Amino acid sequence: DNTSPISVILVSSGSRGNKLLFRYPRFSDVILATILATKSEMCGQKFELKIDNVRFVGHPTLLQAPTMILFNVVFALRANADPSVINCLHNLSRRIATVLQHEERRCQYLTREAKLILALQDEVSAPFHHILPKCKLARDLKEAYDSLCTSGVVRLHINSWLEVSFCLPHKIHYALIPPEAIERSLKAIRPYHALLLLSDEKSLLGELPIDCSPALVRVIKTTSAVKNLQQLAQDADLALLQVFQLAAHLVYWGKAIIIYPLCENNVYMLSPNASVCLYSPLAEQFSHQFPSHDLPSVLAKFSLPVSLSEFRVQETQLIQMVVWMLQRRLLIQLHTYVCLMAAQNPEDLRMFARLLHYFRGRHHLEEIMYNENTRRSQLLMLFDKFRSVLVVTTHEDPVIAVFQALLP
Amino acid sequence: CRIECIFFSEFHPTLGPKITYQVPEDFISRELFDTVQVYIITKPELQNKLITVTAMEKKLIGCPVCIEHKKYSRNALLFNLGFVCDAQAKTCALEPIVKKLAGYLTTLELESSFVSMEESKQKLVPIMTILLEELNASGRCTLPIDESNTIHLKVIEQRPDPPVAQEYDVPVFTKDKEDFFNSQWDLTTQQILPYIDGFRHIQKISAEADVELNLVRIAIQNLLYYGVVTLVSILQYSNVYCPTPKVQDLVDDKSLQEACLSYVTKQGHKRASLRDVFQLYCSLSPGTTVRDLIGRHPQQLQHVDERKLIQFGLMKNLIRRLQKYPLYTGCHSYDEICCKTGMSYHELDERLENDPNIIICWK
Amino acid sequence: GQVFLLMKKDYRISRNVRLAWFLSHLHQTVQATPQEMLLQSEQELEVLSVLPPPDEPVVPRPFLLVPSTRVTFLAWQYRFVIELDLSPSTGIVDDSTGEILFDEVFHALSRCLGGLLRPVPGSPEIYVTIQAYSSIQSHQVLVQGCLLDPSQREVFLQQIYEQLCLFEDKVATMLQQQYDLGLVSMIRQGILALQLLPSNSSAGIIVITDGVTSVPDVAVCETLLNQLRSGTVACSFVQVGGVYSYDCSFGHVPNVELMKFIAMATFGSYLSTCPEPGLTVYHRAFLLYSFL
Amino acid sequence: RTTKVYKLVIHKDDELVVNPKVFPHIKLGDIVEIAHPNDEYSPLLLQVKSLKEDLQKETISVDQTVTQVFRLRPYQDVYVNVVDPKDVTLDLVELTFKDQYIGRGDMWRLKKSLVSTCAYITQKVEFAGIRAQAGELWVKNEKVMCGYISEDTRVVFRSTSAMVYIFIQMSCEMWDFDIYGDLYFEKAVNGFLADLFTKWKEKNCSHEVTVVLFSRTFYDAKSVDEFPEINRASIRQDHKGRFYEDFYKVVVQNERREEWTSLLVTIKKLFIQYPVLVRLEQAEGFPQGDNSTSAQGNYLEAINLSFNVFDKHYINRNFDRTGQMSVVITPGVGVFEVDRLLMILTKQRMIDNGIGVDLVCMGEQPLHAVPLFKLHDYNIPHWINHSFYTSKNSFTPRIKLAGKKPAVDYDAYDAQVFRPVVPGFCCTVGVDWKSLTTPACLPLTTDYFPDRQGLQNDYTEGCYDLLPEAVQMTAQQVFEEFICQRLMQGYQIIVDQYWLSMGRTFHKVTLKDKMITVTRYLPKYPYESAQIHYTYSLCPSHSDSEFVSCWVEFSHERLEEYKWNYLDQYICSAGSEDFSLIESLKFWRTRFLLLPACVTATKRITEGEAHCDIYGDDEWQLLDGFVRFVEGLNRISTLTEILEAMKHPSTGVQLLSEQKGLSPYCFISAEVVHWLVNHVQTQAMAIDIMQKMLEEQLITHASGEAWRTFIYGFYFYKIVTDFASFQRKWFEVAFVAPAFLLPWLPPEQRTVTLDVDVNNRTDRLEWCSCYYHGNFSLNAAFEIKLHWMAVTAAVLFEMVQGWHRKATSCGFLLVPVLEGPFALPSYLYGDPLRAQLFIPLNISCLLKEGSEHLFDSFEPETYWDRMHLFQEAIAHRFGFVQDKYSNKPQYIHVTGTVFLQLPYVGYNWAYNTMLTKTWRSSATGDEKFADRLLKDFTDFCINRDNRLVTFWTSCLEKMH
Repeated sequence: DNTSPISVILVSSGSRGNKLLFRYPRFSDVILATILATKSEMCGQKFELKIDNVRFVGHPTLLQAPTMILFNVVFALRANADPSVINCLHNLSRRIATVLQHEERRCQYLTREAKLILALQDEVSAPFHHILPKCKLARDLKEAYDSLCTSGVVRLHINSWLEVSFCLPHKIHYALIPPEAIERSLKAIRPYHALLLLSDEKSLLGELPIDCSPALVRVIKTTSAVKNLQQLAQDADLALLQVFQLAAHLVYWGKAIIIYPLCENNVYMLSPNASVCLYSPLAEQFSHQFPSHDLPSVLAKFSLPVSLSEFRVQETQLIQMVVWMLQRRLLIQLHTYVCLMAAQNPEDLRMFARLLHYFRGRHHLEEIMYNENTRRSQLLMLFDKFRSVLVVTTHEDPVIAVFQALLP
Repeated sequence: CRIECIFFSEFHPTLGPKITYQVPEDFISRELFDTVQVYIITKPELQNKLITVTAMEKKLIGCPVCIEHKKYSRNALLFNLGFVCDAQAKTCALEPIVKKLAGYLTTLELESSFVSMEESKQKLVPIMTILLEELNASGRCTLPIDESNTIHLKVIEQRPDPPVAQEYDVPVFTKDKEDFFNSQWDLTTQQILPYIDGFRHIQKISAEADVELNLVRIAIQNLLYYGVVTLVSILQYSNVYCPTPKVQDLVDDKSLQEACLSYVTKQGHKRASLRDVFQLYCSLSPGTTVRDLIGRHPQQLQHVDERKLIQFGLMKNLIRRLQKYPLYTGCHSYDEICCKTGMSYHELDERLENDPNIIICWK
Repeated sequence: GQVFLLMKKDYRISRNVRLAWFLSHLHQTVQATPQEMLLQSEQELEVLSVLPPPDEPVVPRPFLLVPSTRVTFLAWQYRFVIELDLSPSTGIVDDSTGEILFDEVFHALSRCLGGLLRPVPGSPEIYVTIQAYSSIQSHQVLVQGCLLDPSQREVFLQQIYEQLCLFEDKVATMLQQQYDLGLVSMIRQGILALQLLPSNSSAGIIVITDGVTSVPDVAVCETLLNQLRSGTVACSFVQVGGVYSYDCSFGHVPNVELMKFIAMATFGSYLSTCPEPGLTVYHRAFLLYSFL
Repeated sequence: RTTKVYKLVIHKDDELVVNPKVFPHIKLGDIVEIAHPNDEYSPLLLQVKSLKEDLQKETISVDQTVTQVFRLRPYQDVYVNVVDPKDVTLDLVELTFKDQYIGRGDMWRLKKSLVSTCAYITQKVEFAGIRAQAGELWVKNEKVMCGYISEDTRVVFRSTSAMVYIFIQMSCEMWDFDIYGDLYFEKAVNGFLADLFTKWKEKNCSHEVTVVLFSRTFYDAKSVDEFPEINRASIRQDHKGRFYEDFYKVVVQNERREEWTSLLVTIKKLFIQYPVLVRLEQAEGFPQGDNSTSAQGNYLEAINLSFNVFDKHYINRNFDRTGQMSVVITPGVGVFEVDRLLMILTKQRMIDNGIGVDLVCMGEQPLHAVPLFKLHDYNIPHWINHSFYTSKNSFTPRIKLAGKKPAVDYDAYDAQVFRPVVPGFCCTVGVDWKSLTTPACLPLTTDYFPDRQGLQNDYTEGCYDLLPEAVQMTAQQVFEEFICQRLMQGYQIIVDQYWLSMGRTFHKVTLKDKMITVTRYLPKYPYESAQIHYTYSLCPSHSDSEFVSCWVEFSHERLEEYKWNYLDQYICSAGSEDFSLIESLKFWRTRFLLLPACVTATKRITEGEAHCDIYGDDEWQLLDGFVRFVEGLNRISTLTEILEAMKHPSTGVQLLSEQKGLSPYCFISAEVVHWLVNHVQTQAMAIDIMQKMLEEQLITHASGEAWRTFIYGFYFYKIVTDFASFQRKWFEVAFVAPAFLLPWLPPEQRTVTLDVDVNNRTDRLEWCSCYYHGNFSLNAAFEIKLHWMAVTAAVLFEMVQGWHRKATSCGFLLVPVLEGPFALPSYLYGDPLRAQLFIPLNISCLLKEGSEHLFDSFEPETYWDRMHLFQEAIAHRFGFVQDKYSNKPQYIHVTGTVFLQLPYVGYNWAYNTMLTKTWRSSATGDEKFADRLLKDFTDFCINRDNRLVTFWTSCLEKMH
């Protein structure tokens, strides 16, 4: 995995010489201490170094009887790592460094839990893979390294009371979706969209801190695949801007996915990047929750585009079969777009002229539905009357199709 | 890839490390050098290793060199000649140049003691004064120094690693060919080049040219690496395509319009309009094959080649592909199954249409 | 354009007095009164100055009042109560600022205090009671006095520094031994401390929150704002922290809308950033008061 | 499996001392393991050659060397386990040579002597002067530390002192950048060559190195004409209408060194000066020329040039090197467009000799078969040891990116869709460093054997008998010598009938009831091999930018034409006078010269003297030394009153006696003259009275042919008291006891058959032939030439070294000397990579106004035989003495380093490359003596500082 850092190093300088303080898991302990421990003039800014084919990212601090002047939390990476990973890891390093500096200023956390390991190194010299459980600090660093390798969400707790929440979008959105695409898609959301989560609501409220925003829990309680955000803002009694902010925050950490709600006539098909392996690891969970049905036998239904509710308590159970496999990215949603490229109807002409800034192929029919209230029959008849100016297209939505692993 | 300055420094026995020469002069200020001094003139363990350091919005590249022999002051000589660039320059192709330059300098010092005495030291300034312009403007420099050593430097850009070419892919030329010396090809590239047309899959090429399949795949991968050929899916009158959102960009980017109208245009016909092309790229359906469209848009297809139309749509991502998924492990396309089996898609049709044990899926 | 009206310390004009004199001298000429007689003005209020539509050079000439004229009201003596929230939702990093929003709140409070007493368009006594509340106890009284002579500020800030330093480690210990309401509750405590300061004149409550707090329900909010406007007290929100970007600590999203909607009521001000250092943002958010 | 633990005893003649009183069951010759019972170190196997009960109980004594090899501590515990000689038998053994010449017959004798023996690693195997060394022992494809050798073990010989030839193709690709940003030349020199030299230094090899740089250049010329007629002799026409010329530049020739890192700078300098040198720029009087591509280069002719120089291994044979190696380094990938018949010819020459060619390509490994030949069709060559040198991200490409040229039936199309060098096994990227550091000799045995009935359809059947039995060699060593003689010709045995195979020829040598039968089978239709006439331009090593046109014939020897029936007769006669050595056989030959030891002048020159003209231009003392040396070679008044006094045992003369085949009271016919002119009036009177004494018929010569007159010198004479045999058994040398300014004028070789088995060290007789100058003089060198077929080269070298020491004691020099130092590549003694140096002797400053050139006073008749004396007068000042070799005048330095020739204005100068470090001494100077002599001689010949006229004027006075 390119995104996975090779190792995590903690080094520090001062009026005792450079001293490597931790390394998890081809360089000497003196070489690294000499090169990675910079001077005060380079403090407070990004630190990037490259040697042969190994890269080092860090952020010194200047740390302001003390015997320590500065430290550095460096992460090692492959030479060909993506620069966004470098920036994310530098941000994580700065987040660690600032809280460590605050702990130093308050209770001298650093140069009290730094000489014990210093002396313990001599005791094990009669050192960084046999002193780990002797003092919590290296344990936190090892946990961060493991989370980066596997989880992608680092929830660290230093001094048992300072929380540090960080996310690595590269290893999270792997329906390997670039973080830039998600960020771009997340600034173009509309009130007629819906929020949906894979996990159960009860299992979603246990991750949050002991002082969340009440709007956070309020959104989770009254979120469903049928309602949209506007019908959620009123019920939770929140402003639409706050609803958008909360939805973006939840989507960013991979705990929420934005889809169009489940109307009866939503038209779907299989995602192009689907994986019907007939022995896939995900097919071992579809049967583990739904025994009587075989996944390659149900996914075959959505070959041609079919309506959401046309027989795709059997119906009341089939809806769950379209939520678990839509929180999974197996299918997509099609949509009808129009672009411009009868005269004896001034009433229709006035409405058509009013809704003329949408016919660029970038606005969907249901956007017109929501913005200018006009029944499906009226809009469809309006489009059908013209047969020489407007072009009808049937394709996916490039804003929400990002989530189902489909870049534009 | 511009080079802001080239600087030469060495371990001065009296004043310690300091800069000795810069081109242009005084580009690297002392209060900047005395910080990267640790990574510039390094401990012996770091010798013969490229060092790239970012500081003060500048990017310093170097390779410290230590030559150990008794004749020198401290039984060793330390020197480094390095480059300066901007903090955001993509200098991944400037490392081999620095390494080879350090090799040249150490060979010169070992042979003619070029760097030891002060007589040949002053010759450095014109050398860098030539190097800067010869590399910035051209990226190539041939500079003679003495009767036995001549510096030859050529910069090569590092293009990305290529994908893998499967047996069923169809290669299509993108550089139009007829622009290279056939005598300068690998003599197996010359074997297969007359067989790449945009309609032949790798197995068919290997069958026609009597070349090993593993070798043909490697050759096509190399052509991908250089960017001379691309890969598209097989073309057949029973394929199904679903339009892509990027189709809209066809109407909102003049260069793409011109390229599409030029390529799709039938040879020997008036250039096709855009009104008959944006309709073809939106009238395709997951229930209409390339055969129904022969009679569905008869007037529209009067200046375009259907094969070229579909191909161009594929390369520019204006069109997606729909296949059939049933040895029927599931992860095999219909075309791959047919190619391994050796029967037609229609032949495979009367082999799963009436034999219900495993069903057909479109993805 | 704009007419500035000064209070009297001895009495307290009611809410309708300002509207009454706005209506009475409607379409009537007014004048900027001399400097030396303003202290001898036996009238309830004082007409400091008036400007036709920056400081549009107003020569001592009469101007006719119009219904569209903006009237601003100042006062001679003011009181304020300063509340902080030190909830465990304010123990994260501020990536843009660089600090942690436990020192940055003190920085904002210090700057607001310093830039509120330095100094007269076309032409002074402040009381402060500070207490800090948390979600884990009720509140700690930090000032029951504080005349605030302007040339004493440094000693005052140094003194209130230790009262927060001792507070900080208590919360740290109480959460160390924990692993191995909200705004509606805070605002109540604002009113209670108000009836311990001398006599008349409008009061203010400045709360410095991170936006994590939120109102429980609508009926309780209505009950809170009814009592808030009952005493004619202006509440202000000094927001701490940076933008609400995606990459923030999980669980932390400010409630900008709630505090803006509360600030618009009770004639309060919402500040986005505490700016670095008459008629300034500091001197207009609190000391100024209008009705139209 | 006894476990009798012991206590070690160190010892310093079999290298193992044991007591049968302690091991009664162990007999002599049995294996004796010695290893610490609790040691993880590998065990040690040895032999109990001898028994001596005096050795201590519970103690076995072994030598220090084997103990240090097997890592056994003193006084430690050991085991005495004895295993049967059928379990530890090795699977493959390797021995290497060093600084020794060993023929294949000697290797065969050494191998068959080593059978059934216990051998460890780095043992010193010695046999009859051959000194090999084990270096890798294999059992079941696993390296072991010791083992046993049986009658089925594989033995391999390699060498660390071969003769190497290195060729670098300087085609256009030399100047192209590779995918890593480096030139191909930089890859070749700074890369491969430095690594090879470093490996040689690490492995302690002492090869002889020859380095050549070669290329090919085309021209833009219509029909010759344009070429200056002087270089037109080296222009060839391709069969496409193109004018091309081959070029060869020699960097170093026949050179031995202790380090080779100093040569890379020279090759770099040649790289810089190359394009002008090969006439690509500044082509004055020439058309415009272009370099060739590697596929269009002259690859297949450098190989044949090497095959030519290697086909003359028997001429000027020396005793220091063994093995041959030819290396071609190319910038291409291994594709060439070669002629169709030259490929067949070079393949035939490959299959004839045993010198395998090595190719080191340096381009990226291609996606097809390698190497490739594009005939003027493709052909894979399976007889070239090729390799690809990979220089010290990922995805290395494998295709050369070409440069930029500057400016209906809808159911059928669907249906018709699913309806050499191909095996390019890209794995040979390894570089066979082992084959480049210690070349392996041709295997002594082979497994192939044709059908028992297919010989009638391909070969005839010749047969001849021999009866060797009819001190004399037994009829069992003769058969072994028969087997050996085939071996040095390049034969291999197939695995007392003995089959032999070489190329298409087969031999069978058998012995039965004391009779040796030989049967030959030769192909019925041997493929013809038309000679290829080749022309090229050559720059000699000493030169700087001068090219010389040369021509050479590529030919394939007729193996069936070898006179195998006369050599057998020569062997069976034990050096009888009936059979001699004929030129058709490639009998080994060498030539030595005995020279006066001018030590003082040579030491002065070596000390730093500037001019070498100080050699100028005691007799009986040197005479005594010469007669003593010749003695060492052989291994030893009036009326009759003078004769009676001579017969006195203490007054007259010495008495050479006590020698087999020598009559008593014999005397040397030279020392008696010395005593006569002493005790008894002139040399002429001495010889006259000696002739009279012979006429008196009381003292004669030991030959018995008294008809011969009295010859003064080293001749044998007896007193008081058949011819060819004496002349074939003893030496006998006679004694033949300014010019360019004067009014007036202004046998020779004898044979002796020598027995080589002195200080007997072998069980068979060895003999050679010696041809020496018939008379001796103190102004001319003494020539001795050895011709030999059946001799152990080590024994001959030992005898020659004894001669060298004896001559050194006698104040002389005995140095090996080249045979044809002034021959052209076409002749027998020529060298395709050697050309003579020219020195111009300007007669212009000597000439005065008036008379045109010189010799005006002298008659014009004496002008073509008088200038020759003038030149020799200058030559004698530089230590050059006459060399009456067995035509044009030749002069050789007293140091034995440099030759000299008078062409018929100037001299021809050449080096003696057969003088190696071992032969060097005080008299012969250092290794940089000839080069410092060239400078002085050339500068004197151009009249630098008017040194030439200072000689003419100073010599003109003696005429007056």
